[PDB]
Amino acid sequence: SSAVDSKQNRTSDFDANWKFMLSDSVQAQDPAFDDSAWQQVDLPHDYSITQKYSQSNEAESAYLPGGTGWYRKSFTIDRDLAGKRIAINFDGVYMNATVWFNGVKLGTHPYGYSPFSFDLTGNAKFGGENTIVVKVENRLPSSRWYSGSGIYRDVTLTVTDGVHVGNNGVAIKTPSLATQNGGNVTMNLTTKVANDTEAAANITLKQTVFPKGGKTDAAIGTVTTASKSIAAGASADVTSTITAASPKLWSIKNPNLYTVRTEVLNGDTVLDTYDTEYGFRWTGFDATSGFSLNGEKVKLKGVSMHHDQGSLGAVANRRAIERQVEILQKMGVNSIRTTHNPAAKALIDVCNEKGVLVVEEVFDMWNRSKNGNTEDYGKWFGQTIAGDNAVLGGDKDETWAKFDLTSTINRDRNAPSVIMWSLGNEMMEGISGSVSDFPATSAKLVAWTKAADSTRPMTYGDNKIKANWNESNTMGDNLTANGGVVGTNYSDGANYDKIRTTHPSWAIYGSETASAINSRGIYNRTTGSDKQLTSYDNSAVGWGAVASSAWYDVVQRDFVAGTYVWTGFDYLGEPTPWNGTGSGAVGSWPSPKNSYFGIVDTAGFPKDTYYFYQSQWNDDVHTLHILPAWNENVVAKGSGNKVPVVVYTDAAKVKLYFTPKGSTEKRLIGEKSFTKKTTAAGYTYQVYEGTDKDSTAHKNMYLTWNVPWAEGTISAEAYDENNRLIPEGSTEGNASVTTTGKAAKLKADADRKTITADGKDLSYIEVDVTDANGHIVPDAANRVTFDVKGAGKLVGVDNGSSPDHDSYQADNRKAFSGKVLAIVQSTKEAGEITVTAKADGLQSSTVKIATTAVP
Amino acid sequence: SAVDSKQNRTSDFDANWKFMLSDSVQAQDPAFDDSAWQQVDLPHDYSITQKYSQSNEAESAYLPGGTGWYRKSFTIDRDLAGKRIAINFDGVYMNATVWFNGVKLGTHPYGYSPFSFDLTGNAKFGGENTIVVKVENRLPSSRWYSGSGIYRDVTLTVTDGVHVGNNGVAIKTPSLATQNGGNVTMNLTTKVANDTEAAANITLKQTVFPKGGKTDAAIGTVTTASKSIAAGASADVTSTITAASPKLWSIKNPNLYTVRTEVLNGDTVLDTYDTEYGFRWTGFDATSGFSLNGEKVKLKGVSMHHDQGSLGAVANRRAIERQVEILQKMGVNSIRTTHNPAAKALIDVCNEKGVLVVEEVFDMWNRSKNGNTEDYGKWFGQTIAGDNAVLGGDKDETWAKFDLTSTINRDRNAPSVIMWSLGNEMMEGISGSVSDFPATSAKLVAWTKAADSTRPMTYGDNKIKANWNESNTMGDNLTANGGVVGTNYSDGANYDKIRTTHPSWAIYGSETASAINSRGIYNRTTGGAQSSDKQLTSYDNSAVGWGAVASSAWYDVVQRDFVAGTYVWTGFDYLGEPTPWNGTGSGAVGSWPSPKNSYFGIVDTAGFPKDTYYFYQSQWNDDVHTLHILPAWNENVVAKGSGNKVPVVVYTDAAKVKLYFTPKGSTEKRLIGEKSFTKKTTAAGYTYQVYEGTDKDSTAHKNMYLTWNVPWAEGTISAEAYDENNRLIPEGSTEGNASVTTTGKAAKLKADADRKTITADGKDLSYIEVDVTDANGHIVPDAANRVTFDVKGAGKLVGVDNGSSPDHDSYQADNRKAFSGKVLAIVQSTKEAGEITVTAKADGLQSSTVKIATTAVP
Ligand SMILES: [Mg+2]
Ligand SMILES: [Mg+2]
Ligand SMILES: [Mg+2]
Ligand SMILES: [Mg+2]
Ligand code: NA
Ligand code: NI
Repeated sequence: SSAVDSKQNRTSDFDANWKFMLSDSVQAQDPAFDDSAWQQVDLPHDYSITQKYSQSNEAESAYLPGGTGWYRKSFTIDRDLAGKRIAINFDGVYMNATVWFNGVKLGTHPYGYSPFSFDLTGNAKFGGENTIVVKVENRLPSSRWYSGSGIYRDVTLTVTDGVHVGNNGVAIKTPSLATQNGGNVTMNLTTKVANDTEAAANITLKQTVFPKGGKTDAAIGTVTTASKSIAAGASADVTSTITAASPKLWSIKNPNLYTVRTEVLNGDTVLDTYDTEYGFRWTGFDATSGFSLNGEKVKLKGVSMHHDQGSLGAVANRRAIERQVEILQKMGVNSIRTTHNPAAKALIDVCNEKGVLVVEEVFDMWNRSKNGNTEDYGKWFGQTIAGDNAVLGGDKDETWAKFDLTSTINRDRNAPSVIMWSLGNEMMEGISGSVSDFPATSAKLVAWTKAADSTRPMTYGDNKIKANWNESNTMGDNLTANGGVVGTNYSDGANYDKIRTTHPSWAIYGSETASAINSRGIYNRTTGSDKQLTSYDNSAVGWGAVASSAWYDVVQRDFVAGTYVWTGFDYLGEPTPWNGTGSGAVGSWPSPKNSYFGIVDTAGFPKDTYYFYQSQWNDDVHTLHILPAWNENVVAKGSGNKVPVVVYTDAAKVKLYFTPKGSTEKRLIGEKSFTKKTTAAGYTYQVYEGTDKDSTAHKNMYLTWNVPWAEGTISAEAYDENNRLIPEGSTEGNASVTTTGKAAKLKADADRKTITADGKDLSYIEVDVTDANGHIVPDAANRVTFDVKGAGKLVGVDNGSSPDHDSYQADNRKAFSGKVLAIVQSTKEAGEITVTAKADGLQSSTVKIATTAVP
Repeated sequence: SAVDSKQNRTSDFDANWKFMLSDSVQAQDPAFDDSAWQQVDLPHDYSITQKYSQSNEAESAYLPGGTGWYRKSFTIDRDLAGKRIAINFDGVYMNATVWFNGVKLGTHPYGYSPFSFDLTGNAKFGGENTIVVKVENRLPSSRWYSGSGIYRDVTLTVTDGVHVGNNGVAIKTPSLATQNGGNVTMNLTTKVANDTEAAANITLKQTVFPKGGKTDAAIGTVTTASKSIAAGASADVTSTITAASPKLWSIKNPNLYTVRTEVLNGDTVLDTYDTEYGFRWTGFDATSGFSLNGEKVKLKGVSMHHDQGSLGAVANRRAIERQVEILQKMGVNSIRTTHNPAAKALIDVCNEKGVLVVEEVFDMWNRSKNGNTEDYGKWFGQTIAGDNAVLGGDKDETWAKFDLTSTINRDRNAPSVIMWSLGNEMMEGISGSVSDFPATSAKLVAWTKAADSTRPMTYGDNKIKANWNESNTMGDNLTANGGVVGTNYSDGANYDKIRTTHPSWAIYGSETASAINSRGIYNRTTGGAQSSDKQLTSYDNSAVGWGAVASSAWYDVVQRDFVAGTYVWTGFDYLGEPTPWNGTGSGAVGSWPSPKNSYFGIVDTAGFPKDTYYFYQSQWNDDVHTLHILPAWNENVVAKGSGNKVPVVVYTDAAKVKLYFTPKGSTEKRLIGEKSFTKKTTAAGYTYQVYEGTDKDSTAHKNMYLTWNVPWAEGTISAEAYDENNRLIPEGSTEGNASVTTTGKAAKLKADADRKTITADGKDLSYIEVDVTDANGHIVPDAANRVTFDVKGAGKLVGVDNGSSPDHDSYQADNRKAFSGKVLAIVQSTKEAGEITVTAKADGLQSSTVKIATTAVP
């Protein structure tokens, strides 16, 4: 805003027109402070991503500095809001925020990932100039991965009448849904109503359930409560029951959403209108056969995902986040674990609308700091909250851990995508001292979660289960006794079996799996020189497993509910095997600064293993993908100059061919068929059982041929169980690879060629480097320069390469393995964006993006 | 890429080239590494793919030129061995240098005339050969968009050592007018060369037969007496064919003949050479004008620049042929190739289509124009170097004579070509005295009369109307030599004085009108105010200060038997010269993006006609009827004068028009008005119509059409046409919009391909017009929706266009805004037969899909 007045929506965007300064000496909380030389910024904003890399920082957190940042916004509150209540909401600030309003200190908030709020009412100047100030102190080292710094999530203002529904004030339960499904469904609601006026109110609620977007004419249930007197200055929980007439279920394939609207009446008139989003669905976890959704067995085909958005840094841009989910859905992913901290609300929103199941994790460490990170949340978890700290969002009577956990649950309690609360990750890993206190701390978190929300199972991800620690056994039983689910980090097949034998009562899953480490487009070796790693699936960390192995072990076992592979997307920091937990660079500078863990790189460009997962997980598409790229200077030659050719596919049978350079005739190289296996619960998977099968069982989840090198084309044909061809139009992946010429042309394409002109929406522009005939040159690293004209601007450039230290805010970047990305953002005026990609000696490429005015 | 006998005597050499843009590289060596260079098929324009820049000139569309290198490596078989080889260029713009296998063959300045190089002397038989062309379009070189590079076809000629010379056959029929119907005498002259090491005893067997074309249907043959021609020498062999009753080449029946020359040495045939011909004669009388084959004909002509719109300067045969087809439908029967030799392809189409061509060779002479220090003005008078082995025309004087005779040599037998034009406004936009021009003029005239005697020479002079002494002197020299004087931009009053003070001259409007209009713009009826949307009215009330509106320039010509005809500037819009936002130096005009193609065109660059097209159709095409109404009838596009009355204009050739109105929501039409034309007849017997009612316009020429002032209201304005006997003229025999209706909002695209089956040769095109219409199919008059094209199958997208001048969007993109409801995609076939699928899409609108068949070469 620049001015706040009636009638903005009850909750309105407050992202625009802030001023920013990086200084650990300035004191700028006074409204009369001169900030004329400060940067003007729109939020969300990350001030680590704009600073330089430095060897004096830590590899763990991408060698980037944190620091003390100040944010100021001056805005008018019109006289017409005089008797209204005003609050400011932060979906996240990393970290150690301090908030002032018109010179008065309101309070503080340590945790960089939980949402919080401040009432502004008591200090507001109605009919005047106002100044809100936020001091942020990301004092390093505070993180095991790249955190970023600043107000990296959206900010809103909430304006209401004196009588109003409390912050996150509606809870909905449907405890008999499974039985009532298709008929009248009982909704039990509880609504906190606050009377912040100087007279008693006679309150009735009018609550309505209707399809999202969506008018009240199409409601499927309503209720009006009996009159309840709420005294001046008091609040009350108001229980109500809605009978919902045959609601449509929220499922992965059809994620139906409803709006649940609460109108607060006092006397005869409506004073407040509160909406919350809801979906009808139920889940189950069973010790013997795993997970179910709405009464149907479902395998949790999941990824772990850190919060950052690549070249954008920590900024929680809704489209950036929506794009990640889309790319993951294409892989066959149906679930995300928010490692290791609450997600942005934007992710929750996207998963509600797209039909993705979320395991929302709240904490990494508990009351013991990890990896030498003396300023991490470990230092805060068990501290108390000062009585004059006015911060709002959760329970304030015990510790920060209770506040941040209940604050997170309060925000997302009605979101259908969220299926479990995860309370910790590897709590006893990388810390110092006794772990004798960890069972009691766990039981305490479990009790708080149960009392906050009875509708979902709680969990955690624990890596000492495989080591059989007593503390872990005790903690596991405690989860179970409270209807929770036990997540084991990095167990193999044999350990899954041991847990199941040793603990028959536990419902279990793979809460962190694989940790395969690969670069994109790397073929001149097949096993784990140039600060890159093979793209073949034969490279994992010592405690981890390659992708085929971690899946093979899960797919055979109905009692292992699912897997959350580490990770879906590469993220900034933890550049294992070049990681470092203290100060200083690893290997020669520039050192790898982002992860190798991801199936998809930071730019959103899939690595080869993407198509293995797709062949395993996506039953809505077929897959046929060949590696390696077929250029002499990128392949690996084994015995007899034979190259390992790998095919990932969900087909029943594959024929492999070769075409010589300059020929139009292909000859047959090989032919292989899979075997269908079926588990007791009815899950099916495919394995190769021919007599030339690999000696390692899991590698038979895919196909390998040893092919002599020669210039030309390797191509594949796919057949179903009835020996009918599976045509190219129905199949994803590279069904052929060919020897390319030298780089000659750029080829750009935008993912969405029409976007919203709201100063927020993004268009992602992939640029390929190709030869004269359009084949992507596999090792091309040509420097590409973007020229953006019209109603938008370049906000990022990326190539996903870990050792690339070039600025993400530059207008140019080297391609890596033939690809480079540019990200363009709209303005607040409708128009058109023209983007030209250029490289020396190559043909240029132009895309055209239209931007449309907000309805 | 290899040349094997018996591939045709002349074969298409367009495929498999390599190109790089660089003024630094030196790539004339066969060893030079091509591997990173772009791969291109000719013809090719490398200006059109570059970006617009305010650093360039408005005149030439704000596009750059630069240095382009072309490389082709190929193998010469032993299947040949000992034969003569030559490479032929129809055009390279400009300043070309040629190496072969490393040896510099020579250079050629002019970007518009054809040329050749013998490759025999430096060839590698049985081995590998590398031809290299360097192109240097140093800007500023042109008053309009030229393009750069090898923008016309390239061929190889492979012959025996004893062979007909290049363009080696000249045909004359001096007594055709008398002999017509009977035996017609053909006087031939053939250059025969003996590039062997021994003498040869030669006879010629020449045969004339109908095009396509067996010799069993010949109408004349001759065998010459044995001539001895020595080794290393050539001899002009005259001969005579007696043609038995040849069918004439005329506009309605353009009969074409193949004249085949066999060269015999001893018993056998050593070389066989063909040239296209047509039997026809013309006259220019100072009193009654022009005639073809004894019959008076009025030259209804347009000026046409070389480029093909979104394709740039590329002389694609189908793009060329489509232009002519569109002009023919307008009733045009003659084209002036302004201001430079045409592509041979354009001479081929007119030969076949029955269009009269005036082939102009030069713009400026030996004085450069418009600050264009690198135009042909600096080369015109230069001499040709002794070691410059470039072939085509005479080399003993200047480039002026070389390019002039090279053009005459290529097309001396073309039946379509009626005149040679030797310049255009030679004294305009130059510095210094003009004292020297009457001499330069007389020299060019002498060069032409000596080169080809069968055609009159001419030029286009804009200083006659200003009565310059030098123009009088030059016109007299024209006349003395059997010439015809073309005057640029004379009106009725000035045509008459010319006729009075110079009674011996035969004259015509060499350049006329220069009306300036956008396609589909109606919210103002004049260019009387200064525009603000970078467009101009579609009403014919807009022309440059030296020019005239279309009805006025035609009114003046039709009334005067002594003005043989007109060549309207222009038939089609072209890139560059974007008057009245033109600029002759560097920098942009008005706010950027600045207008970058012309407004002069009757038809826009995409081939969509402007409204005035149907005015000309009503004046010119006697094979169709015309009934056309403007404006479009939406409230936000019309212009309201007094009383909220909109000027409605009807262009028609009918005798009588009834004008109606139908209120929105009704099916009942009411009569608004009714008007009838009067027929007029000149001394020579030409007829035209003018309105002489009591409510006629006070300006006479505006009465060649009909106007009504009509109050605005939602609904449909429609028209009925009647002949002189009061019998209705049905819609099925009439062209134009005979109704206009208030549309709804844009709802759907309607796509259509002009040809639904094209040739799979990698050259042929299908033109896909897309209209933005409402739910009921009416074109929304101001629709500017961005349309995106998905091309799949045996073809590819090569251009997109909307004809809008200030639109700078790349012509190579797969999308473009429509302009005034219309947009077009050009698609090209591949060399494999198949099916092309093209889907047009736009946000919020229904899509439209067409399928194009492509069929193999037989
Ligand atoms: Mg992202
Ligand atoms: Mg599948
Ligand atoms: Mg100039
Ligand atoms: Mg007619
Ligand atoms: Na992998
Ligand atoms: Ni550390």
